[PDB]
Amino acid sequence: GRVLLVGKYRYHDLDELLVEYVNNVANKVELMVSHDKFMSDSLDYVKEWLERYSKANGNRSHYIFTFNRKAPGWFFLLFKLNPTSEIKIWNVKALPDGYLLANNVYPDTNSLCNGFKTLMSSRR
Amino acid sequence: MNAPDRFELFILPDDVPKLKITPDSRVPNCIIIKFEREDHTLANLLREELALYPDVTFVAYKVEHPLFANFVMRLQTEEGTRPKQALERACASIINKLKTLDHKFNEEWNIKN
Amino acid sequence: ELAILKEERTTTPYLTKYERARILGTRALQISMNAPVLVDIEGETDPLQIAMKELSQRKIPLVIRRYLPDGSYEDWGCDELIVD
Amino acid sequence: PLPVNLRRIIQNAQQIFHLDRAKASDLTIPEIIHGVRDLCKKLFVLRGENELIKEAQQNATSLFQCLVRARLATRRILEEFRLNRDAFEWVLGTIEAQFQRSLVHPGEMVGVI
Amino acid sequence: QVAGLNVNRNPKFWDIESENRDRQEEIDKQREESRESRVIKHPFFHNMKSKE
Amino acid sequence: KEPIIVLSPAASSLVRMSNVKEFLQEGKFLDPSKEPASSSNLLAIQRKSSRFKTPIKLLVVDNVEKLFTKSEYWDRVVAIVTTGKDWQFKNYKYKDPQILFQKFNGFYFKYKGDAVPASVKSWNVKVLDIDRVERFSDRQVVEQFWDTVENTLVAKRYKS
Repeated sequence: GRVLLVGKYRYHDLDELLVEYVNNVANKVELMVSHDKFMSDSLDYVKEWLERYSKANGNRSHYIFTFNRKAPGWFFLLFKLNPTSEIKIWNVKALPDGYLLANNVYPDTNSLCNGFKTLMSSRR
Repeated sequence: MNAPDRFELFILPDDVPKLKITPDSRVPNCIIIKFEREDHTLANLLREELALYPDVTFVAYKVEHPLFANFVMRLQTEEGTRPKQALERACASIINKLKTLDHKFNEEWNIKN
Repeated sequence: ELAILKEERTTTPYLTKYERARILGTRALQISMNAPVLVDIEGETDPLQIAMKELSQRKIPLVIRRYLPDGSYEDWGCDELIVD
Repeated sequence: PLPVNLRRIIQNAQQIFHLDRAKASDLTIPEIIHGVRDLCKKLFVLRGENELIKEAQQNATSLFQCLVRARLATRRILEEFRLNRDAFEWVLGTIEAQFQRSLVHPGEMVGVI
Repeated sequence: QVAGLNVNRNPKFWDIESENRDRQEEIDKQREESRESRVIKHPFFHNMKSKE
Repeated sequence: KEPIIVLSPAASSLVRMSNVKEFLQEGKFLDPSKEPASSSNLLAIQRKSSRFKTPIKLLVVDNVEKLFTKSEYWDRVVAIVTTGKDWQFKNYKYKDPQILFQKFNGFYFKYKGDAVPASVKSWNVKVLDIDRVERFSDRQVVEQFWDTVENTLVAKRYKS
């Protein structure tokens, strides 16, 4: 087909679609993996590690990222405010222009972390 | 039997544009102009007028075939000047030259009448 | 019996001009008779041009059978014959 | 009259690789000898491993091999033509390909011609 | 105007159920069609299943 | 400051980052479809020429989005490789292909015997043909490409 649509994104050829969408998504995924707050292990192990780290460091709120094995192309953001606070998981989508969290597009992982902290502060 | 009508030399069909302009991308700031139902009379006049402009670096024309009444002209100006403006300036300048020529001929004819 | 094994084929490994012309004609006719096209067509519409495009990419699904004078023959695929 | 023009190939190589200048060649003598010797065995007119086929193949290219060895001698290559390595493999490949292209096509009706 | 015949369709002497059943049989036959595979020429295109 | 050579990130390109080094430098052409994809978008090659006493080091860049933040980098561009696609030039210095191709050297690589795309014929770019079977002409094609590039480099009075 002369016109290709991937959600709201519109492309004109297979190569254009590939380069503009898939390469950017892969780069953002690598940036998320290379980020200091990433863990590719299983969700239960991520929850256990977060619980242990929060119990050991109950003076701060800890957030980590992990793979969304059920929904490919997504990420689970698990954050625990304190040992007494329940672990809350948020959904992050790997988009070509960045990461979509709470209907907000963040160009980079550090920008995503700053936005998450600002959202937590505002909701608090 | 196969001879075309003589009025096809100068009568323009409705679907055929008198003047089609297409850019020439091989060199910068160049256009190719296709004149329909015209011949050397207009082409040579325009070419020799444009050849004297300091901002026109290439001007040429050719009649592809004598049996078809059209010619194609290549024009290419400096960076500052758009070629179509140069073509318009050439047309206006030749019109003024012809106007003053007509006025002077009328004066001379009245004097010598 | 009459067929010659692939290992002992001794004819030229190139597509002769007669074979090229016949292959192009046959493929063009087949395409004009609504045969499937094995290459992507950008904007081409002439069956001969589509056949030439197929030949350049070694995608023509035809076999040349070259007849030796004694009656034996060699079967060459158009995908394994070198074309200039 | 002989196939594939060698002079044209050599001057094409000289123009392509800029074989002017007093620069010294990096083409060793054993490469020249072995390359020409191997080339004189890849001019296939007849395919097959049969001994009689090999004898006919050797007979069919005697004059042409004499021409090639006359032109691509060691002294002539190093001094008269001043080819470097890359020019040398290019010349060998071009000679082989052109010779393959100059053969007769099965199906010629040579009697009528 | 399709059933222009005046044939008495009384259930006592006419098997309406059989004719109806045959009618959905033939209508489902009409719904039946054919499908074939798609061929695309692209370096990164491969005719594979999801698991494949 | 090393000059820059820009390649098309298109998958149909005959010259990609995977096989650019063996082609432009070593003179041997390999089919990029069979070669594995290269993760690095920056590569460095060495060119040996009779015009220059010393080999020239050049940088090959596939994507200019992350490497052309400064405008002065465009002064180092000496060659552009395109696949005849308009969308390559969305983020370029001159988003129109024409002006880019009068202000920069454009090269299009095609197999011998293949038809040129229409947009390529409408642009001011060189056409370089690579044979599908014979591999001795790869050095010749590379030599033509480097002849054009070296002419541009000498015209720019580059210092090495």
